Amino acid sequence: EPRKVREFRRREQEILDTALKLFLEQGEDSVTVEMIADAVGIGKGTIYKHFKSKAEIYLRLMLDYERDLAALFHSEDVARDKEALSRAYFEFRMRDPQRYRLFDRLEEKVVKTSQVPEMVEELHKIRASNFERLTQLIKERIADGKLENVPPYFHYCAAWALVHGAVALYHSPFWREVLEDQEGFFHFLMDIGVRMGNKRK
Amino acid sequence: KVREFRRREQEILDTALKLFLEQGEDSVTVEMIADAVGIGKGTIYKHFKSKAEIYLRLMLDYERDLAALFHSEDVARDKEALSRAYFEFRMRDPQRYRLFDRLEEKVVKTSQVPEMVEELHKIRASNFERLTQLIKERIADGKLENVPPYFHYCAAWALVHGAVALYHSPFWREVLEDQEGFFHFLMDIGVRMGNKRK
Amino acid sequence: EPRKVREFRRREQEILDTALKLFLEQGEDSVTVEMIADAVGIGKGTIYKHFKSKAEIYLRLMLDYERDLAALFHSEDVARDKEALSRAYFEFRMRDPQRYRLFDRLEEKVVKTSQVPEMVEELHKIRASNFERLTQLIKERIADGKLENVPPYFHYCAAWALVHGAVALYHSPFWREVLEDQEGFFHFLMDIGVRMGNKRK
Amino acid sequence: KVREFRRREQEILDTALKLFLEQGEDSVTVEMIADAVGIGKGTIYKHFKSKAEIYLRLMLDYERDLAALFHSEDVARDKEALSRAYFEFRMRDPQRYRLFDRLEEKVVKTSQVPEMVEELHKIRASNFERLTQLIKERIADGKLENVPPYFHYCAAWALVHGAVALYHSPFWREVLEDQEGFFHFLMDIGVRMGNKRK
Amino acid sequence: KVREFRRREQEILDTALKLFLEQGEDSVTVEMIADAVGIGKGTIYKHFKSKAEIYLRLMLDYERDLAALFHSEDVARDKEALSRAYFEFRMRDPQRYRLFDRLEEKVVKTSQVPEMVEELHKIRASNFERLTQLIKERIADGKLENVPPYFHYCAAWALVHGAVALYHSPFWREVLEDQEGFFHFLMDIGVRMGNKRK
Amino acid sequence: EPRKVREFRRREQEILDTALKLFLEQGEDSVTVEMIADAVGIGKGTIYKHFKSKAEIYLRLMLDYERDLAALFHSEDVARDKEALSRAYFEFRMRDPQRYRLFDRLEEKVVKTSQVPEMVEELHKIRASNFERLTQLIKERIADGKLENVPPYFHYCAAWALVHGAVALYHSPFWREVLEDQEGFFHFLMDIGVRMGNKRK
DNA sequence: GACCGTGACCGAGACTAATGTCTCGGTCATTTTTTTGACCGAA
DNA sequence: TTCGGTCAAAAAAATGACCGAGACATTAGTCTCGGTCACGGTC
DNA sequence: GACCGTGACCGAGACTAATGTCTCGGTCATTTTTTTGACCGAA
DNA sequence: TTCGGTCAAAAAAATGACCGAGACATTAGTCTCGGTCACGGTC
Repeated sequence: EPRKVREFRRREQEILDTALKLFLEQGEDSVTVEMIADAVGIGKGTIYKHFKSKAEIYLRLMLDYERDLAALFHSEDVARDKEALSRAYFEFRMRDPQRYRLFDRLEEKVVKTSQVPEMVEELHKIRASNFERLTQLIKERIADGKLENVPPYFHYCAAWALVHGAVALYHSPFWREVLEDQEGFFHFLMDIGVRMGNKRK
Repeated sequence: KVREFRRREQEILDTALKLFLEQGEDSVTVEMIADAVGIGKGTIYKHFKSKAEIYLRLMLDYERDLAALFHSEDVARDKEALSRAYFEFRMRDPQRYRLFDRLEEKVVKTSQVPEMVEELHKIRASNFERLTQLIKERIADGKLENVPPYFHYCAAWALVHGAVALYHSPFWREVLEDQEGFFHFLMDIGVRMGNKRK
Repeated sequence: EPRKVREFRRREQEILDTALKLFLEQGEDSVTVEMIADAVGIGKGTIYKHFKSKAEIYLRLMLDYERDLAALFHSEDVARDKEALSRAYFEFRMRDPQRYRLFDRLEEKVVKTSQVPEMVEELHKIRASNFERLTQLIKERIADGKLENVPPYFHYCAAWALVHGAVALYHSPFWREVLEDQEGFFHFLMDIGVRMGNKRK
Repeated sequence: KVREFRRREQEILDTALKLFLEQGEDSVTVEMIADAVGIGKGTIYKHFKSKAEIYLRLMLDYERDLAALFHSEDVARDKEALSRAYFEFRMRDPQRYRLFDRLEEKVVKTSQVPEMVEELHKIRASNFERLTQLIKERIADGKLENVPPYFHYCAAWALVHGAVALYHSPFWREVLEDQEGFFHFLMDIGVRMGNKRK
Repeated sequence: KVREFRRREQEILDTALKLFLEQGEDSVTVEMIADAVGIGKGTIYKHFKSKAEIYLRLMLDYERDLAALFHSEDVARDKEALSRAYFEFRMRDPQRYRLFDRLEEKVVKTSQVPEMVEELHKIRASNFERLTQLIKERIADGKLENVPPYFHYCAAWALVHGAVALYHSPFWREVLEDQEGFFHFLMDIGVRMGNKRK
Repeated sequence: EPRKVREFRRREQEILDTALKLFLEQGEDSVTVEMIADAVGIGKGTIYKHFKSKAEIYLRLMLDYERDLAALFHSEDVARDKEALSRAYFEFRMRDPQRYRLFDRLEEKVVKTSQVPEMVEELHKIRASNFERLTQLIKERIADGKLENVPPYFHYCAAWALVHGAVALYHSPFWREVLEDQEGFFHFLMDIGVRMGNKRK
């Protein structure tokens, strides 16, 4: 058979790049979803033939956020042994931070609104499921003892606070510019991931 | 007149203190705010002199209690507790910052009193330097990393700025807040400050 | 709480609380109006537009003392335990022996001389009410069987006698300094005044 | 001879006693004294010095009967009898109590005749001595709770002061003038101050 | 539509490349190529009907790669390394070159679409003239032998064709079908040509 | 010397040389044996003496090839100088392309049929011995240092490609019309052939 | 006691008349494959 | 005044398929191969 | 050799006529002390 | 929506201040204190 498997795959890859080049600061509350259709490599048209104003594999682009997560989970690296997972998770999370800003536009218009319920309620469902899957690793970590033997939502909520703090940090009017020209913050990210909710004799 | 006014002013202090810890919502002007202690319209003016300048004086008296809790008079054993008690102050009664978020996004008319706001910003930087100076003391301890410690400032600042949204914006803490083992873990962080490596 | 609540209540309350310890120093002809006003932190026009002359002040003070003794009488409920009630009575009456001896002096000074007939009559009638209240307490004491079974005015007079003699004990030149601040013998007197009338089978 | 002078002195003393009980102490100079006695003016001064000597000799004879009272003769000396007799002698005749209370600050503490004053203080101390001796005699077999003796002293002090001042009240003495059952009540509960379970 | 067109064209080219490399040219036709294509025989027909549309397309693309190879970007271009890349571009995948010569001597005789062949010889002359100017450039500095350029043109074509015949001779093909050492040996000999004997 | 021996020798020689030219003209398949006989013009009974048939053609042509290689092996000079023999061999291999073409035709119809591929194995053994002598005098000159330290078969295949390139170029219907009257092109080819594979100081 | 080189005759790989079968898909037709722009609602 | 999420479709995109030309491969009369008995010369 | 108890006389702490000086601020007046509700603009 | 930041003021709030009553404290004639020479009785 022909690379029609590969052709739909590379549609999703060109769209991994297309939605990206839009959404480096665009979202949906910042760009009209049908005009996001207009805004891309293919016309608005094939974004309603292949898609429905980004939809048919933008639901999947958000699931591909959730999959760069759910495939980190089953990390293709043979190790997938310990904290290297949640570390790379945080690293993934804290990039093109308009990241939580884009999901904040989604929070404005579609998420708890469920304007695409086909996107966001399924997202809520199975991101809670996959949340409990990373939390299942972190149950393997509570088995490791490297992390505390307290509930796992303890450690999760600490991580959510820490990550949202990273995001909102790079939004502070002038209490971020001291940092914004500093990438010793990235060794600090290494130290965050290695040694938060962690062990210390 | 002398201790008359002192009792008056500490009454003012504790009044706004409790009232901004827990008393405020979508609020008509200080005919609701300072009428929380049943006063009137110009009773606000014997008192506070503001139909709606308490829609910043909430923040200003808050910032004054801030100014006070920036005590550099800790006895011994430098804790970073300028930082940690500031974080405590903010997050303890997390509904304190819920009410800050609320009343702010109710009343916030972009840029209130420039004069007060910028003197605030001034001394905020100054007490940021006092905070950073307790960090300088633990740099005298060699206990915190010798960096430009606006690093440390910002890091724990955001550690709590996210505690606010994890407690406010419905996500997962509000699902498992019923069990305040998580606030007990905030407390554990409160007590497990900078433990040496055994 | 509002405006003139504040002005009225603050002025009069601290006026009273100044004149109290002023009299505990010296007395009531020794201490006088201008002393009291100047000792507050304010002046005598607060006074002279609240109370002009000393008799009004004394009557205010004494019916305030009587309202304090009323709150003392108000033993709420629960069988109205009278042991600790008599205890509090003797303490409230004996503490600051300068205070009770001052009111005894003021009886002969302003009351027996009867400066202000109106508030004097008010005190007479409410004293009838308070004598009735203490009589009621004594009646329920005798009903309980603690006290000796006799009329109640017996024990009314006996309690007044013990209180007066005990404040005199903290006013004599002989054993005042031995007992004016000895909490041990103060409580001893309170026990003797609370363990009175008891049955002896 | 000796008995004639003795009875003359006793007549002068009781005459002046009734006078000072009736009239007073300051305006009652020797005028009323020798007007009532009348045996002879110089013949009255054959026996006494003035009003002041008569005051202090009355107090002397009072304390003489008191010293006659204090005694510990019985083998089975159950001290309830001496205790009740002391309570009676203290509380009986409240007019005598008011009298000597006036005479004290009139002539004693002024001490126009100080030898009798120091003898009064002497016999005060001696009555105190026998009282404490009696208290420890009671405590000997365990017949009281363990408290100081001066506790009981000042307790009886307040008791008798209350009694005399109550029967000298402005109004309630009008009610108690005919109440000897109240006196029996006073005696019973004055015998029953501060006791422990057997 | 458009990018769909790119898809079909590129797939058809690579498919026919593989098939022809294995089986020569009379064997391979529209249908082996359509099957390996998978997206059709009309995919072949409606784009490429005959068998030599493919050959002309292929060899003109090959010579366009040869022209991009002969870069005029570097004015002081390393002509020796460019000649190395030329020899490698033409010699690599030798069975590709034997396929090229097979189709060459086929359609030089048949010439299904002669106008494409007129264009081909014209554009070949154009590339050869650029090559010729570059031979003049590398003769001027004194690396090649000072003779007419087309001498070196025919010499390079002969050397590549002979190396291909070597990479299909039944004796030394297996000795040198993948001798990268001998491949670079051939390249350096063809590139160090015309150098004056020191 | 041998009157009759030389007679028969030159008879075979001239007959099969006439044949060589006949098949440079027409070919070896269409032309049969007594065609060669009537071409030469001797008693064809004498023609059939030679070997048997077209086998005569193939056989003695490979024999002439063998005798050329026999002359090519070794010459006479002090140290048996290398450049002269090398250049002469380069020339002769790059000489007379149609001769080599018809020899390829003979090779093809020798191994296609099964008359005598033994002469083909003889060609390969004389090839091997000539290559061995090539390596031998190459190393004789490298005694003082002549060619770089690469294999000898490297230079073998280099000269192979060179000779085939020359022959195929002068066979190419496009450029042969230009270079057919260019012996300067042959001189250039020889300069290329002698200046390859040599070491550099 | 031996042998070179050509005048007298006739039968078969191929050539030249007479025949026969391929090459893949070309020109067709079929289903079909990413590929606009409107076409409606939320905040 | 900020955007939020939906259907029919070309031009040819993906499966075949009668009927196409001019060219190998034999095979009879011969081409032109493929042969000799018999007749001339020398130690 | 000694001494108890009362008829004959006259001079002074206080009482009773005659006078004289306090108590603090009371009823006044002064300045005065936290104490509404409108009265305007921002975003 | 959705709030943001300003002046005159009572009722008496804070300083005095003539003119207030009925009560200690002496002091002359005496109250009534304060005294005796001189005259009666016993070992």
